[PDB]
Amino acid sequence: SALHWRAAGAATVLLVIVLLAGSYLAVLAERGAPGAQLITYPRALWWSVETATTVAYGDLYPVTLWGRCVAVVVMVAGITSFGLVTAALATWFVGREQERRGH
Amino acid sequence: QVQLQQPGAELVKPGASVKLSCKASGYTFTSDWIHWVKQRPGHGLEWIGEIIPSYGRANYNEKIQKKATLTADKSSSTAFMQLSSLTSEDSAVYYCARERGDGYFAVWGAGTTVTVSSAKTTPPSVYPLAPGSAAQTNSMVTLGCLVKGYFPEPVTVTWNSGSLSSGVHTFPAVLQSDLYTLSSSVTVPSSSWPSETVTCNVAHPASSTKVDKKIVPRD
Amino acid sequence: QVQLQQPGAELVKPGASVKLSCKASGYTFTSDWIHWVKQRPGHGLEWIGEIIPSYGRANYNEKIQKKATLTADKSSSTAFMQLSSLTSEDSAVYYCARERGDGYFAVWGAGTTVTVSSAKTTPPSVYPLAPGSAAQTNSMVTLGCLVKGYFPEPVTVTWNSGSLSSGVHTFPAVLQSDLYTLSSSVTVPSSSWPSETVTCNVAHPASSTKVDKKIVPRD
Amino acid sequence: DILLTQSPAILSVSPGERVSFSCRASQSIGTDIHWYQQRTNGSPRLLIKYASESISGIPSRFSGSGSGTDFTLSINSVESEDIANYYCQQSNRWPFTFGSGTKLEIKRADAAPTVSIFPPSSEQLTSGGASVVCFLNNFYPKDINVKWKIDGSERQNGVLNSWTDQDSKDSTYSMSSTLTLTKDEYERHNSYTCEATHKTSTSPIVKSFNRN
Ligand SMILES: CCCCCCCCCO
Ligand code: NA
Repeated sequence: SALHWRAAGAATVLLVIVLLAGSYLAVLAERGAPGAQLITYPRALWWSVETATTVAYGDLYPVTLWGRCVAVVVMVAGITSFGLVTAALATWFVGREQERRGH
Repeated sequence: QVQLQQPGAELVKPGASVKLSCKASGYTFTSDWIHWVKQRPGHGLEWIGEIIPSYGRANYNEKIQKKATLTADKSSSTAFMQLSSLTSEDSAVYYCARERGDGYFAVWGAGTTVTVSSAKTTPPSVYPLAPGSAAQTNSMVTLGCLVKGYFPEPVTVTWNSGSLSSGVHTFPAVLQSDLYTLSSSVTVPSSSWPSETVTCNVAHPASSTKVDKKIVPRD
Repeated sequence: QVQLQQPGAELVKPGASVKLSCKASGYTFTSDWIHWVKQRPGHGLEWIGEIIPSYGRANYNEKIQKKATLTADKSSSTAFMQLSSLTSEDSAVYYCARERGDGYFAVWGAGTTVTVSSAKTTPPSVYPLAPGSAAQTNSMVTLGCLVKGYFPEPVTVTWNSGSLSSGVHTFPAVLQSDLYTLSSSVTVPSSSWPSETVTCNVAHPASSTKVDKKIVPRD
Repeated sequence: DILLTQSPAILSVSPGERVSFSCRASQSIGTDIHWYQQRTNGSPRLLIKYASESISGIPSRFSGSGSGTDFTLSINSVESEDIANYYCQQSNRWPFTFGSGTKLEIKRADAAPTVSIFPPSSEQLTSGGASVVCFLNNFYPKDINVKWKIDGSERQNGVLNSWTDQDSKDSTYSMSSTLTLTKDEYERHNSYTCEATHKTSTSPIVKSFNRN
């Protein structure tokens, strides 16, 4: 239970929560905007995963201001969570290499 | 159990307003949306609007003149549609429907017939229709009931409190002098009447009345 | 070697069912899909469905009434299509085809002619067609064989066990009194017959029969 | 906003045949189309979701196909209970929209009407009115004519007619003809006659009663 692994776990949990809330809130923001496609929850959940991973195929996206604000929160949550996982991996590798050198 | 409960009818004077209700049962989810759909007699389905009760936000069909205002009471799982300053163009059946946030209307209410008119609510007179003494019968006999002089639509006619369904027609009402009239026809094996009783049940929701009439032979 | 092997014919009574088979050879890959295609006489190609044998999952044409069920036996590299409760609308040639998961049908089976009928399987009578004694000849002579009174389709007619292919026509069968009849015609250099033999081979798969008839002059 | 074109607006088919309703979207909408059945005086009922997915409790004769802009609802072996209006509806873009509906009609064998005439009720007479009611029931085709006679002479005033839509139970039609008079006018005559002319017979079907 080192700090970086704990923060990775917390980040994963928070990211899942952000995906669920982002899905629900994107549907709430986008309904009422003619032409909007991000308007049912299953595909909104798929879109939130797309957005958080940055693997944005372009099949779905928000057209409203509040839908795009929701999108930005999902983007930042995903990108920073994955950066935090990378940082935790770096810390683990650094510690293990320090032990391997006997420092 | 019936998932969405709506009143049968509402009579509204031209210019007045009315609040329709839709009480929901069954599974209730935060992702639930309640929709309202207008159907003019002999016409198609027209989407009016939607509301998400767990958040209270409502969206409306932009293509039509906005006459509705949607609200919801989460404590009684009931959604309301306030229709405001109505004309005769607003006379229609209004359905509510529940959508689980996945785009299709899984279940619909029975619909509220809204009539916009200055005429007065009138309950029906219900008369029996039994054959005269010279009519001959075959394997079947035809009986009926005459529902006369009511306003507004609709009436619901059942036979033997709903147990008798095979062999029933109910004719469309005709309108004359601000009063509707229709008849309902029922056919049973001739051997079975009058030994087995036959009664028509006529519900007029706008008058909150429900009357029975036993069909007995002219004897 | 022939990559996909199908039986020539199947006779099915109206309402009954039949299991068609397609035994595959050649290269076999986990990405292989086996497809089934229906062709009604004189009509186009209609996709029925597909199965991936290495996983057993099957998909079906949604636009048509589902009459097929696809299975596969990996131990014998054989795919099966169960057609169920057939009518005459199901009489057709059914092809199987192999697709390497890249979208095109690289190879096709020869097709199973399925006939839906209550009539009885009947093998053909095969009669020779040699010229009468007053017919004159030129550089060529025309001979034939008459394949009469069989059911159902098809028959395969070859000449000299397939070695004689130039100069052959086989006419479409005609159907009368629940029996088919056709003839096949072959033309050879007049100098070469009867010194070089000429035999027709008539295969009727629905009867599992194959008969020969040598064409000898009326001498 | 997505326009859903359902054409033809009426489909006529013989019993036991396969029927296909067409729904065309003004733009590509994947498989986000749903199909509903509405019988006369009934609520719409979901039949098919997401273009092809079955709904529990819906007969297996109903199927759906298509994607993009072109969608088809199909019934294998239509029967009388399938008589109804059929609507498609899209959920791909806001707002949800509906097609204009296709009516299913069944071409059944010809049937002569069953005619019944009914004198006014005691109850109605005590109120000063009298309606004489005639039913022309379970006939096919829908074209029919009714003619009233009082004491042998044709009557045209005070007659109100009403036809049912095609019957969801036997594909027939039915019609009511109601002659309404004062009880005064009713009691000044003796013989009342309802006469039905239908394609099933050159002679009319006649039913009468005498107030005596
Ligand atoms: C950042 C989260 C905003 C929530 C969006 C609610 C939608 C309001 C629509 O008017
Ligand atoms: Na990226």
